[PDB]
Parts: sequence; C-alpha cells; structure tokens
Amino acid sequence: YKLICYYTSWSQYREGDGSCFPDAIDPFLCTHVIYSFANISNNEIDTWEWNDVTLYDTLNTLKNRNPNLKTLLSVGGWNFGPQRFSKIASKTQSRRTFIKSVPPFLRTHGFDGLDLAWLYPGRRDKRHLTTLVKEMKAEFIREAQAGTEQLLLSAAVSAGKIAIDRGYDIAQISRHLDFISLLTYDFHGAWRQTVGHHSPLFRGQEDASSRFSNADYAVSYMLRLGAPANKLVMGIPTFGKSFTLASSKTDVGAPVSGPGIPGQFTKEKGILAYYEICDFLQGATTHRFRDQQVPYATKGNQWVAYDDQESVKNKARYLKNRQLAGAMVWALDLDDFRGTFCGQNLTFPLTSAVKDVLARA
Ligand SMILES: *[C@@H]1O[C@H](CO)[C@@H](O[C@@H]2O[C@H](CO)[C@@H](O)[C@H](O)[C@H]2NC(C)=O)[C@H](O)[C@H]1NC(C)=O
Repeated sequence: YKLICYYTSWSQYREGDGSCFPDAIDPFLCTHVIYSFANISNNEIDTWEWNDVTLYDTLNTLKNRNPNLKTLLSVGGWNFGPQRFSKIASKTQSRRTFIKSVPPFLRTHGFDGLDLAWLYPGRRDKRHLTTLVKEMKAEFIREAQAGTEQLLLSAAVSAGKIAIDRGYDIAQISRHLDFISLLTYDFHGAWRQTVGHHSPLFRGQEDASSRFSNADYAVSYMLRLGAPANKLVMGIPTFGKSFTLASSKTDVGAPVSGPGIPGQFTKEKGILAYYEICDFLQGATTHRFRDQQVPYATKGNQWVAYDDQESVKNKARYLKNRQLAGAMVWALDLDDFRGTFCGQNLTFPLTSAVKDVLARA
C-alpha cells in the first residue's frame, strides 16, 4: 500500500516548536513524500521559497537512510491562481515550454516525480488538463530513454462531485497518472453559515442534502467514472476546521458566525494543526458523529471538527476494504511531528496510525 505524505515549505516559518523542516521527517514513515509548492515563472517550473534549493536537498537526503523512499515536487497549490494554470495549459506553446522544463529541474534537485496541484479546473479547462497530463507523461517516457528510472506523475484532485464533473476527464487522465490523490477533506468550511464536519467518511442517515459530501461517495463516484482502484489514493487530513459559534447551540446544525480564532502556532483562522487540537482538547467537550465516523470538540464559543487516531484508522480500513492504492496525508507538518503535544510518546501519531493499519493484511 502507498502512504503519500505532503510537506509544506511555509511550515518552516512557524514560531517555536511549530517550526518544521524536512529534517524532522521519519524516513521510514511514508512511501512517498511530496514537497509542496513549486512555482511557474516564464512558463518554466521554478522554486518558490528563497531557501527551497536547500530544503530540497535536506528532504532528498532522507533517501540516504531509506533508499526505497520516493520524493515528488508538487506544482501549483492554493496560493497559485488557477487562472495561471489555465493560461499555461490553454496554449500549446506555453504548455510545451512548461513540460520541457520539468525533467531537468527534477533531475537537478533529486526528485523522483512531479505532482500536479491545479486547484481546480473549470469547465473551460477540462480539455487542456487532459492535454497537460498526456504530454507531460509522454515527455517523462521519452526522458527515461536516457537510462534513468522514469519520472512519476501524480495529481491531487477534488473530491467534490460538481467540481469533478466540471473540470476533469477522469477516464482519460487516469491512464496517464501513476496515482491520483483524492482531496476527501474539504466537504465544508466557513462557506456555509452553519457547523459541519469537513471530512466525514459516510453520509450519515441524519443529513440528506449533500449526500455527495463524504469520502465514501467520492470514492464510489471516481470508481464509477473509470479511475482504477489501484491508482486511487484517499486523502486523510491531519488538521481540523474551527468555527466561532453564534449561539450556545453545539449539536449538528448549530449557527456559526465565522471561522474559529487562529492557533498559537499556525496562526490561520479556520484551521488548527493536530498538535494544536491536542492542546485544545484539555477542557473541551468531545463528541463523535457515529454516522459519519468522525469527532468534533467544543470549548466556549469555539467548535472544532477534526480527525483522531480512531477516525484515521477507520478511514484506513475503509480504503483497504475498497482495495484502493493507499492513503495520502495532508501535511506531516500539521501532525504532532515533535511528538510532544499529544500525550503518548510518539512522533506523527496520526500518520503512524494510518501506516499501522496499512501494514496489516
Ligand atoms: C511565481 O512566479 C511568478 C511569475 O514570474 C511571479 O510573478 C511575477 O512577479 C513579477 C515581479 O515580482 C511581477 O511584476 C509580476 O506581476 C508577477 N506576475 C505573476 C503572474 O505572478 C511570482 O512572484 C512568483 N512567486 C513567488 C516566487 O513566490
């Protein structure tokens, strides 16, 4: 089974123990580590952070300890306007320029592959996305003639039904991609003026509006659209989503006034790292959607939807039962990587729980 793990370059800037460098990553934890977010300048892949070349080097030296480990560099991301991808992919000449520049860059810095994070193809982009994947893959096949192991090609894809139908030709891109990571953790957010879980496993016979907003539906849908199980990877979040309650109501459907206040370390409204959640739990009330199989917690006027060891193990057993290729974990730097915030004396408690289930039959 694959265990695909993202590392984000901006995590280095967090203060105190929040600061995370590639050097903190256990080489034997994941099968694949993806460094997050390369830029595109002059229609060519390029670094983003001033010290990326150094961090690339730190990450890729984990392979001196685990020669089986593969690394990928992901292009795009949220702070990368999709309009920009759109421009690049729409023109055969801009597209070819971007594609030709990829292999030499990956080779220079020691990556084994490229991950596409076009955070969302519009209706007018579907066709060009297909072209980008096709031609990128053809170029990697050509480059392998030089005698070096063929570069891997992956993509991070929306798990939202409407977004899927709108921007992706799943049957087509699936045959050119080595794996497809499903972003099965964005089924809610401030977005809706009410409380809800962003990463439910099942629909839960309670709510019946966006029956499509759960991991199970997305997986089933992808399989039906033609993505082979053996290339599908289910995304598992290592962060939580917070909300500021508009009332004393805590149960499902409770009114929300906006996102929660930022954590001490991640400093971003609406999100908390798992290590920040562990600190938050002391004094909070914990609940669990038995239907959806995921927990939430509340303290004062703050409501948090998150995943714990149990929910992550549960998701991991599900993916095995469906014979998927593995799991993807969004953000090693958001898990308790120091292993000093969450009781138990364990580094990467969430990611490790996933690996253990996967290690089993
Ligand atoms: C990502 O690359 C783009 C394209 O080179 C950079 O954006 C350009 O910045 C120049 C000079 O800073 C500006 O005048 C342009 O308006 C920018 N254009 C676009 C489309 O972004 C961008 O700075 C890079 N991002 C990094 C390194 O964080």
